[PDB]
Amino acid sequence: APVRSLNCTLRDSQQKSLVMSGPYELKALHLQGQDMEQQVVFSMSFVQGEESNDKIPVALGLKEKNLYLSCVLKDDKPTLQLESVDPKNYPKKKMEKRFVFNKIEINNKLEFESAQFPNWYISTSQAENMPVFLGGTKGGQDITDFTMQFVSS
Repeated sequence: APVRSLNCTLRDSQQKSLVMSGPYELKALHLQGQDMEQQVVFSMSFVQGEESNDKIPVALGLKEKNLYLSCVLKDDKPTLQLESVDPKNYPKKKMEKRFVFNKIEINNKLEFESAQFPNWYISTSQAENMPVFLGGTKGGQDITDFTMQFVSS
């Protein structure tokens, strides 16, 4: 593993956290109180790719399980979904676009663009209790920005 993983949680610009409501499904909602234990933890991994000044290609893989987020088409329409990869070959310094997310920085906020489908980032619904998905709507009404936070052990 000539790479470097990084434990970290993800919160939207509204302060809501992401929770694994199902096996291959995540939900963004107001999490607080002891129910806080329902917070997920992704392990980012700085991989190789088009390195720029703000674009930092990485890979989000659940720390607990080997499920890596991936952007796949669902009827000619891009979408976000979890896919179990190889616990032996991953994490690796090289990753397919599906698992590569260009972490961009804009106004102290983060933006993950699907290395596979540019212009499509990870967005959430301001609505309460709503599955996370891939959307092609910069700002506007959908929340595409995010906020990562390093965690310790």
